[PDB]
Amino acid sequence: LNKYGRPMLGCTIKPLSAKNYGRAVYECLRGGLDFTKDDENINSQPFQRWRDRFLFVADAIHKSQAETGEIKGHYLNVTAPTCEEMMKRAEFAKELGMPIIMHDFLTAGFTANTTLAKWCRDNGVLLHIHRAMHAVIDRQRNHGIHFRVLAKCLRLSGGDHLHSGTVVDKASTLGFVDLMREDHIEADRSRGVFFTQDWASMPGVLPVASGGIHVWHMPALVEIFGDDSVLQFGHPWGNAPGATANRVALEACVQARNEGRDLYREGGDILREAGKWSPELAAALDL
Amino acid sequence: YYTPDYTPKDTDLLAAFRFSPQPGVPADEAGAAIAAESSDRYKGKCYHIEPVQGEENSYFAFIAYPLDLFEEGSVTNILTSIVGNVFGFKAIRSLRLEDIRFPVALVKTFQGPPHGIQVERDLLNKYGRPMLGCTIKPLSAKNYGRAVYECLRGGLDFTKDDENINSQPFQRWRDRFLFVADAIHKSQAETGEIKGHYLNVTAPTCEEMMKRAEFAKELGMPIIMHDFLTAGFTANTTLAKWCRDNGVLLHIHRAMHAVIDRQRNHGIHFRVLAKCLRLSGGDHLHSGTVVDKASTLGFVDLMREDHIEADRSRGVFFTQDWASMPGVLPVASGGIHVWHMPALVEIFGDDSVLQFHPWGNAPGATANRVALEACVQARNEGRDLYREGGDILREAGKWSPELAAALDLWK
Amino acid sequence: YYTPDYTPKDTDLLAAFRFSPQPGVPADEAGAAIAAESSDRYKGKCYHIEPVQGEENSYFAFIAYPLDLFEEGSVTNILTSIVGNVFGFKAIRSLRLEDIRFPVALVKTFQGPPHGIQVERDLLNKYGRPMLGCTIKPKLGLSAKNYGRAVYECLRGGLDFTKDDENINSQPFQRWRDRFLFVADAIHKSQAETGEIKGHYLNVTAPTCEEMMKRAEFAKELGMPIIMHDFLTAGFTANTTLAKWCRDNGVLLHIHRAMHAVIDRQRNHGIHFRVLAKCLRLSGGDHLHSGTVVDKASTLGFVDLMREDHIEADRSRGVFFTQDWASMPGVLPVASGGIHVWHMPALVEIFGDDSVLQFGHPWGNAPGATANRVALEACVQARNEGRDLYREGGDILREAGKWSPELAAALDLW
Amino acid sequence: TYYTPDYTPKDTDLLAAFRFSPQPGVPADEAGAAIAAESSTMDRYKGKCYHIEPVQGEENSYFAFIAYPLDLFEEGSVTNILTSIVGNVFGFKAIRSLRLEDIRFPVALVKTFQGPPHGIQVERDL
Amino acid sequence: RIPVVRLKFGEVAEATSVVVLPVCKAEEGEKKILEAPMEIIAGGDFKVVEAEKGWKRWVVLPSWNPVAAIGKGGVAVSFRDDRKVLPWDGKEEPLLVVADRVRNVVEADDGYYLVVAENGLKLEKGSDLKAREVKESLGMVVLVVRPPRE
Amino acid sequence: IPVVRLKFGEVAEATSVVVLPVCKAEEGEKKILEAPMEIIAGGDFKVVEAEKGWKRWVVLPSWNPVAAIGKGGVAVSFRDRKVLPWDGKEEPLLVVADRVRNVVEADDGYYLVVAENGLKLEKGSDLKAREVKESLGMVVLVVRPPRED
Amino acid sequence: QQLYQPFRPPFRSLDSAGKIEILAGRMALWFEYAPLISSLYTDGFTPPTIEELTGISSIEQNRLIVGAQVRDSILQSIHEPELISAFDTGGAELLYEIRLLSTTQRVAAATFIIDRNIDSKGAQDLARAIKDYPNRRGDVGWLDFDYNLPGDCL
Repeated sequence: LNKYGRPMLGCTIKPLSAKNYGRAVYECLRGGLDFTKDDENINSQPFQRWRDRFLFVADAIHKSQAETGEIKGHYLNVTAPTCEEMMKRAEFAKELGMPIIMHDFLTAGFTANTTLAKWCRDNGVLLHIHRAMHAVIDRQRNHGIHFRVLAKCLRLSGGDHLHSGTVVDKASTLGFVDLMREDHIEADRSRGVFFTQDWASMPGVLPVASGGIHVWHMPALVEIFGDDSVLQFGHPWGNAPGATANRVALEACVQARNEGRDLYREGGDILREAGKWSPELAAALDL
Repeated sequence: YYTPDYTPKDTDLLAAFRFSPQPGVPADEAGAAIAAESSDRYKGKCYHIEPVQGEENSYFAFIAYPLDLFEEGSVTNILTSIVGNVFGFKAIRSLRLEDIRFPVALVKTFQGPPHGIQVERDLLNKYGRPMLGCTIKPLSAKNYGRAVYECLRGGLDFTKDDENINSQPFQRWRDRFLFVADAIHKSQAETGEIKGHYLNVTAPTCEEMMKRAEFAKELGMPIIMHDFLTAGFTANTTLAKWCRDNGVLLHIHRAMHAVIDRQRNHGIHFRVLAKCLRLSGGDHLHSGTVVDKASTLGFVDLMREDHIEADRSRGVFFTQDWASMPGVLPVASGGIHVWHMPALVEIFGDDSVLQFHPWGNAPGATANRVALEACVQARNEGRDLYREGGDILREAGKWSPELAAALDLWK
Repeated sequence: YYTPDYTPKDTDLLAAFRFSPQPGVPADEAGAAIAAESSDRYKGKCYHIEPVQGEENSYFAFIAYPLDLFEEGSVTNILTSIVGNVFGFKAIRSLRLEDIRFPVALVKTFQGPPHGIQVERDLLNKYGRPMLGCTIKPKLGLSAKNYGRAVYECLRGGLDFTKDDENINSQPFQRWRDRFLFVADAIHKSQAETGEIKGHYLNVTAPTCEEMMKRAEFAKELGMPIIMHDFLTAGFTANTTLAKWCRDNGVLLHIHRAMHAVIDRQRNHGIHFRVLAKCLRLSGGDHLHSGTVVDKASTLGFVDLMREDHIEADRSRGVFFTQDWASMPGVLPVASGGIHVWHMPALVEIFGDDSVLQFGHPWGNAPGATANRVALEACVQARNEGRDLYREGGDILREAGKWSPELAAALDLW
Repeated sequence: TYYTPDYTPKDTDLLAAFRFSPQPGVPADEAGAAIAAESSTMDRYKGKCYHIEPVQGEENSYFAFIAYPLDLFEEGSVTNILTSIVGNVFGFKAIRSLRLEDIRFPVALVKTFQGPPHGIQVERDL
Repeated sequence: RIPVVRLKFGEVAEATSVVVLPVCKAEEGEKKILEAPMEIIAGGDFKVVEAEKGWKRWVVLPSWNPVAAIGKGGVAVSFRDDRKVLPWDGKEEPLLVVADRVRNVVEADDGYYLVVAENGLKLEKGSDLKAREVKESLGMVVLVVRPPRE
Repeated sequence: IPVVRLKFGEVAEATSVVVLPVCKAEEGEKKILEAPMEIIAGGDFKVVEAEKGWKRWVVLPSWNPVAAIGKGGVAVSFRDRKVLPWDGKEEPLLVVADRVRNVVEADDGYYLVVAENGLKLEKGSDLKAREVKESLGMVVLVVRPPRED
Repeated sequence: QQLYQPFRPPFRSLDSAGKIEILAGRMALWFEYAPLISSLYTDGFTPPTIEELTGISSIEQNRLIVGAQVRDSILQSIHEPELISAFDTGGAELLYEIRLLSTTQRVAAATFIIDRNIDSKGAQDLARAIKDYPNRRGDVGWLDFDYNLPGDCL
């Protein structure tokens, strides 16, 4: 996807007919974002059957990538009732040429998920997982499966992304972030890794932050998740202006980190606020 | 066995062995047993024996075979039947298969080389000169791809992939193929002459090999690499059939020949491997370098021309016909400098794939290429390259300071 | 290179070369040259060098390669990466690879033998004794009817396998489908009229992989328990493909060298056979020819490597690295070549109870057969009763038997 | 080019024996070379009227023994063979009457062919 | 230690360059080595040579680079058995030792120098000679030649 | 009959013992008729053994003609013959001759005979024209001094 | 087409078009002309447009940008220009991926990796420890450790 140094940036859609869907996602893309995300439960309900939505989102991605030069994408969803129909939708997503695809590993089972990952390997499309059930089996402290085991096994089966979630315990989250993206981790009770889990040169998986955040918390995230990450998230001007605002804000934060401006200390002031299209940023930032 | 009075029926199969007996077994019995170990009329008749020229306790044996006894159109069956376990004969010090004569009738049965010299040469429009190529010396996809772009746009015709680099945890064949297809498309668009990169299609299975070949087609690659000896002749012949079916140039790589033929007391001299390979299938073929150069030039002329006369001196034994089955292209297996460029052209004719620096990659590329030109050109005008080599490269003659910048590097 | 003050990580690959350099070459330089020209942190390491025991100019070199240089489960890749070109060297007078130390990793990735010893030993309802198999001496010129006749004869005598010959795979005097159909009718008629599960090896060393699959498909449909394939002559690629297929469908898989003598014939070059044996236990196979015994040390060595699940180094017999196998099943060895019955006590001791015997005929085929099918009980019965064999074998074999079974006269021949 | 009564054919050549009669007013070698070269079209790829013989019979009847280079014919067909041999040579007008008598296939062009499916012996056994 | 290049069978096929050295033997002793002609005058065309002194025994050696480098002061010493002369292991074969009397002074600690031993003639490490304060030697061993075998 | 510079390692195919007894041209046929024919490298020491002792010993690197000779090997110094001293003198010479091939059979092949003073090399055809079917030695190679430039 | 509506910034006396001429032959010091490319796409260019014209993969472009950034942050911080010179002689792996927030951490890691000369992931090798301060919010063992020298803080 020809994107280096900086993290990748993800838009969500507030809600629709399929024409509305295409115009809206084309706006929130051309504004200068990397990825867009379908909602958590939009696969085949009788508004947007897969074929019409897929076609239109693909056309929008084409138009936007063309008229902006850079490369972009949408997390198309394929969580399907049966398996062979999941494969139908995957094939169709490939025909148009979209490079990324969603899934819901728990609610669709590790079996079909592994099949999808293996199929991806052959068809070269970046698979992007999405928890969508985790909270049923982790949140209770004294019972269930701690999420880091799910993360480990998921990187063991398939997935080029993972909705780790927001950060503002955080020690455990940062720990298992290191547990999935690296390739050798020393045991550390404090960080929450118990065993020196080796990884034998198996590739990593970008952790993804999602929900409950906004541009005002931009620095900390860039500070916490480093560079290799997928940061993701109405605006008082519309979708495109707020989109470009997010882009330029993240860009300024990267510039400042490289410049060695202490983000955690200066996070409230590093903002552009003048110059680099702060008009498009609007410095809206009302509390 | 051992009837040393026999005229080989011109449609029989012939074999020329070189062996050394044990202290007490006569040479004639040795040849008899050798021919017999192939098996009525279905017995190899040891039609001739003689001693070698000068050495002690080592003799040439000349065996005949009925052609029908062999498979209608295989190489692996030929090898199984001809060299199955004769070597395991416990009553022989050592031996080494030195050549095989295939009758014209047996040659007809194979597909042969997929495309061949003239068909290939036409597909690339590269006439009246050898075809140059370097091996991209290393990394992940993007670096490799832009590197191919650099070292290819610089006028090189072919770029080679390293032999041990086929698929790995840190290098997935899908990615190599995608990026190199991109780079080749861009470079061929910019320059115009059809450019080419080898692509190592070597697979743990056969279905995997076919899948990779299918992908390498879909991208639009013209040429693909494939080891033969380690990957065995069966897979190789199948790949050859598929190449003819899909119009792709197939490029071979010895990659284990040095375990068989390095020494001259066991193994099979590379002549028989070359003949067998031409039979099964393959366009290009690694054939070492030249700095015994007579033997190398010999079997090069063998695997290329369509009618080779016997010459013990050059290193051939039987007048081997071809029935206009096409030829293959030998390859100068690296280990050379621009300084050795002219002498190569002197011997490897116009039809040869030559292979191979500061100031970055692409300047080295164009330097090598312009070195190739004005040498083939000079010989076209009429010189003795062996005597004028340093002068044909007197300087960057009518050229920018890059090939000159690499000439003085000869120290 | 050449950092001998070092140890290999327990999931690296190791190789044991035995070499001899040119005049005026220091051993360490040569070893480091091997390690280098055989392959940042991806370089090989010539982590050990020593000279041979007793003999002149010839050193063992232990070189440790990093795991990440290897395709996940590809014998052919392993080979073409290790022994690709290192033999094509100038300073090295001679070079011979004699062992490989496949680690735990990259072993759990191979398909392995398609059935292993235990499973097939269950399939073919035979136990205790080693399997018995004779070949078909009337190699060539044989008619189709004659082939079916002869094989039914050689089976009903009480044989377990009728090894089809090697050079015969398809000819203008014999066509695969024809011989397949006929030997199949024969084995059916035999099995039905003797009360045992018997099988006949069939050659599918086809020219092109497609025909190999086609003939294997037929060999299955007709109903067959085993087929034969020759790896070195058809290359590890085709072999692994056939092994995968044989794991798909319920068929055994018998291998047979038919080339090895070109690679291992002398004690200074080529690849010693135990490396091929290891690689072949990885790729695919159940039965594998392993010469004879009338040097036994190396033979027992590369037998154990093909039949067991844990071995220690034991430089004596000819192994150089303790090689684990992670319960990957072991393959069955085949003692084949120039074998009169006079050896029954020897083999049944050397190759243990668990192997297979091949036999390359007083007054026919059924008589010689049933004769041969003695001391596979009688001598085995003696052993399980407690009897010197390697130095008392002649006593039991019809000198303590004296049995009207035709093996009496057959034995009196020699 | 024309009737070449010394081209004793190499083994690998293919051979054809025609039986014909010429239009009035044309000598032998003319008609023979016409027959040969007609089925043709370097001159390496032309037939040669390597033999002409008057039928030792009634009258105006001649055997023409012609060679053919192997390269002209396909690797596995009899259709290309028939098209090459009897393609349009009968359509010629300088021949009062022509009849293709016999063909000889060199073993080189027979090894590749798939022959009968089972032949005599295998079929009797079945 | 000592550079050892072994002469091999079949090496007679095509030597492009070859050099000549006088021959002295263990039995002949140190006196013979002093007696041997040091300067071999090269008036050679493809090799023509004359010696300052007449010498009965001559060995023809290939132009291996260490042997070629010596030029004047080059001698070959024949030893019946390798083990006695070699500080290290031997295979019980005749030994040919090439020595340069020009560098006889012991300056190379690792260099091997031919010296007169009580038993006969021996090759000694320079450091060892320095420990005994032996400033000079018969010749400095340049190469050890081993016989062709099967 | 090649003319070769004494040059090191031009062809890389091997390195071993060969020897020829040397004669001067001024000496004449008598020296050639007396030089030792059989020079046998052996034992393991490889010190060469001659059936008889010879004063001057030169070796000719084992190029193919030299290796071919075997018995009858001889080397002949030849010295020039300048009209003008300032004009550069021709180099000293040496002739590798096979005395075993004394008989004159090849017209192209040069053969060693005797000049009025010293020895001479004459074409086989010329010798046959002069009716001499015999010569001392057959020349198998020509000389040229080690040139580093 | 040719929008680049996202972020756009709004040798000091060069032209506009032929700026890339300073980059085909790279006649300047390695890590000073990266802000030149910064100002080049300040007018609204993108590395995808610069690859096929200059011959610098986007990875190398960002490498040069951050390397110029580090050389600038260290030029205004410490004496011994050899450190900066230790960068001008190539070898930018020692400086990449500045996670160390402030400048004191920057100079500390810089001089330490110059002292020990560990390229090939050595930068992150030290960073993963230096940013892991020896207090970790009041752990056990902050009383006998340094915090500014990586040798005593690793």
